[PDB]
Amino acid sequence: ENIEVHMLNKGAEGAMVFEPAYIKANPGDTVTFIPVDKGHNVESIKDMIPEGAEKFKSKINENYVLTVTQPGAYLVKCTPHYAMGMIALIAVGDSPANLDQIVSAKKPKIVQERLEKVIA
Ligand SMILES: [Co+2]
Repeated sequence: ENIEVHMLNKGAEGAMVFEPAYIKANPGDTVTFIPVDKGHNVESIKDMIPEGAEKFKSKINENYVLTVTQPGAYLVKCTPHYAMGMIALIAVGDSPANLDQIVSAKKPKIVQERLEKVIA
């Protein structure tokens, strides 16, 4: 199945957001990232995707379709706005093995706050 995500300058959680910022998926699903506002992209964060998953980075302002294969958690960022909190968490399958690791990993404060919200 397909899950659509909007990339926005402003949304419910404040400035520079993915909506939704929590995406539940299964292997073989697609996540479609739509640049509703300009100035955004999607990029996998180093050491915060499952072992065996391929790294990815879209171009600024492109519609990007991600196919997810490996189970686990994926933290993705908008490259220009990572420091402003623009992230999403994709959970593929049940009980992602690397979720606690991602929560503990070094990242900007605003990112950590937003991440803890989405998990909660
Ligand atoms: Co952005």
